[PDB]
Amino acid sequence: MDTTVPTFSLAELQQGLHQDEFRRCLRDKGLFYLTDCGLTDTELKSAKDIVIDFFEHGSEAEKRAVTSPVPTMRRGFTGSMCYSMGTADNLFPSGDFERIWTQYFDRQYTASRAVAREVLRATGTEPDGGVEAFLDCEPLLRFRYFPLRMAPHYDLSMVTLIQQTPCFVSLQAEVGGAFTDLPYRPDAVLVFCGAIATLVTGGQVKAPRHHVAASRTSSVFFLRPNADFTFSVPLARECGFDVSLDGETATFQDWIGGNYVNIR
Amino acid sequence: MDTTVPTFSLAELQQGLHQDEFRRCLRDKGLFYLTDCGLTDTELKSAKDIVIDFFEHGSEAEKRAVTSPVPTMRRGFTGSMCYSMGTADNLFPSGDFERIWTQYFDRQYTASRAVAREVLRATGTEPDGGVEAFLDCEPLLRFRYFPLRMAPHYDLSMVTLIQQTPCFVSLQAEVGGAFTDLPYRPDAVLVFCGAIATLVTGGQVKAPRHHVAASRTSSVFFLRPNADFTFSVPLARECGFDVSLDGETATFQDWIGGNYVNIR
Amino acid sequence: MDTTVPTFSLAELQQGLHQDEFRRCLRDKGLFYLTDCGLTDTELKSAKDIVIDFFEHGSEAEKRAVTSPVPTMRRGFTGSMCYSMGTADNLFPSGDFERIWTQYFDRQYTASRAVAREVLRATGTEPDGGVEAFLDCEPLLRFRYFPLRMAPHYDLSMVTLIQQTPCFVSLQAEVGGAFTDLPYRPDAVLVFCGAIATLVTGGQVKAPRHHVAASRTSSVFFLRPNADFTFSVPLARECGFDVSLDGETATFQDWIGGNYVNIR
Ligand SMILES: O=C(O)CCC(=O)C(=O)O
Ligand SMILES: O=C(O)CCC(=O)C(=O)O
Ligand SMILES: O=C(O)CCC(=O)C(=O)O
Ligand SMILES: [Fe+2]
Ligand SMILES: [Fe+2]
Ligand SMILES: [Fe+2]
Repeated sequence: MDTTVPTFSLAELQQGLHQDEFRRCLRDKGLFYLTDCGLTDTELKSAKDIVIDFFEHGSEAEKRAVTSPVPTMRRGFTGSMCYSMGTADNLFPSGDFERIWTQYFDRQYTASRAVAREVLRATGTEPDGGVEAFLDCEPLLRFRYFPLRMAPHYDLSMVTLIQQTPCFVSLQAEVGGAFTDLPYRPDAVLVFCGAIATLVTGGQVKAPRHHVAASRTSSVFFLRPNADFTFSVPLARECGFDVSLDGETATFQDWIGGNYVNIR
Repeated sequence: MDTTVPTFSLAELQQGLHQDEFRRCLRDKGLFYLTDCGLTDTELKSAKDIVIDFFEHGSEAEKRAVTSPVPTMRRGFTGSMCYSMGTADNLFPSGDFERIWTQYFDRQYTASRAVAREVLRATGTEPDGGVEAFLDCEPLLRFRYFPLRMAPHYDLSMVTLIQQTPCFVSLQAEVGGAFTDLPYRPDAVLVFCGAIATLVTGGQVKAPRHHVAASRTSSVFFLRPNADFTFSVPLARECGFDVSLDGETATFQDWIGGNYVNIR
Repeated sequence: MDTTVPTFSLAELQQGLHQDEFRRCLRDKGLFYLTDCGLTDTELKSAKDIVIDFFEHGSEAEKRAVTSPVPTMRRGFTGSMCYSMGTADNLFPSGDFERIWTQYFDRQYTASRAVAREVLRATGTEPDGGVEAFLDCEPLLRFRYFPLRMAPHYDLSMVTLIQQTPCFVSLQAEVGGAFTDLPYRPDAVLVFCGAIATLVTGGQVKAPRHHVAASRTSSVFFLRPNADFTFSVPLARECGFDVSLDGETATFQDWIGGNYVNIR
């Protein structure tokens, strides 16, 4: 096996091309760069700049108004600074910021659902309840500015898309038993498959561990299922999930609990 | 905004005074000193002395008899030594200790419920099931002797009351984006608002992060809701809670799980 | 009390001998060596050698085929290397490996159930649903090669059996308020009582904290209850469990969640 992190064109995957290669990548590596997905440096610029500006020039009063009463980093500002958002209940410092970041979020959300749809297609997977219900989920977008820097872990998402700005290559993932560099690619977004991909496809997809080594920024978009996403308990045990679930079927909520857990 | 940790007289809050100031403090800071609440250095002395004595002169056999089979630090002795207790199922080394600490616990419990009642009043909050059912809960008292010393975090309680004995100021909380000193006050108790206050009031109360920096002792009283405390799922998502709960309403148990989690 | 880690012969415990001593050990220490249980250095050799061989000579392709898509360390290979297995859904590199490790697992499983049966007998405990249903559970076997090395914690199992290969004594447990050495014993297996023993017997059994200090190998076998193991909520609170469970009875799943948690 070649320990290279492959790259796939989204348009090409949708054309039905490179299926075997794609399947093999999902199974043995669980990560790849994605091109032609509506996400490039061009998008990352407007959002990065305006939020970076906010981090450096926003008054203490402005940041307060966009900070949640509970420091969960789910929405708004968080003091490595962070800015998070989802499909709703967002906190935006200004109209300009809102317009830019709402557009940026939608683009990120569309590419994530699209690539995930391909992950389901390539593995011939039909989630309980159907593909669409599964993909119209609970994504979370976290933009972080970093002026190890993050312990090893795998993501519990379906897929996680990451856009970075270069410094030194900080992001690293395990490939072929070794931590491999995952540098910026102004033309592509980095896709990490998470535990839910592994679970929903019956173990056809690997969820690789990764970490941040020790300025940079990272835009991390988690495509997370709904609390009611349902799956087979026996099948989960067949691919490595050490579940303590009574019964034949269970929901994401039964497994993870009442609060989203993004990494592990 | 003034980054000063304000002080409120409980008797005064009950008189209906300083309401706007109080509301503003809860919202922007989530912490304050509380005076006139039946808790002073005078109470802290008897309990501190007798437990300190126990920590320094209790035989290994005496400490065993007051140590739980599972080291959960929920009740009894724990080897920074600790002594914990609740409304029942307590472990007391002697009759004198019991009389002193039972009285100390009741005083702490009464002040916590009282201040919490005011927090609910100021925010015009009526918990599902009523105020009284909500306040007659599952508090936990932990006394620790310390011969960072405790990582940053916020409390998942409704409110947490802390009485300390000075050394250097170890306790610190984030106020205005900066960790501020929270020194002893023989005349007052320090009140931290926890995540449940934020949740029950619909985001009207902030749960500030805090930590212990690097001898001292601290008496920490967590006022925690019952497993059945119920709340609106949509409203929880509106103020920052990244919940994975199916449905419109949920209980504390659905959210946190089957074991109390005090900090996060 | 003598802070010595006692040793019990399984055959002797089954004969009904040393009952008071046994009861006292469970209550005040929660740990002991177990002899005459079908587990000696002789068994540990075949399994150790063949797996050690695999760790040092298995190709990257061979290790991949025995590695789970999700890095949960529940089954198969994990890069301190580890090899895990349970009653089913196992990943074996070869027929020889399978035959050796299946036999090794069954031996470990039989001794664990046997000693646990004695723990239940000595404390006059009858688990809800009966002894047999309780013991036919969800064990997990983890073999680790180590070329503090492991933070302090107690196990959430019923009992945990450990077989080691000496180096320096790395394994240590708290006995009498002090961390005591727990060296290899080619003739005996080390038994740690876990939280479930404490819970099911109503607090008659202690779950001691332990840790690994800073090459060696350890074969750790967790005897874990089923998701549906049921217990009394009031009784759990009586012996130290800080539960947030509504109702009179609860299952292991209600308490721990949808994913097995082995230590705490
Ligand atoms: O900052 C990065 O590049 C990675 C972040 C990451 O893995 C996460 O947030 O899970
Ligand atoms: O020791 C202190 O002063 C604070 C303790 C604390 O924050 C806690 O126990 O959550
Ligand atoms: O490696 C050892 O000897 C102990 C391991 C242990 O306590 C565990 O896996 O819980
Ligand atoms: Fe990640
Ligand atoms: Fe705290
Ligand atoms: Fe352990």
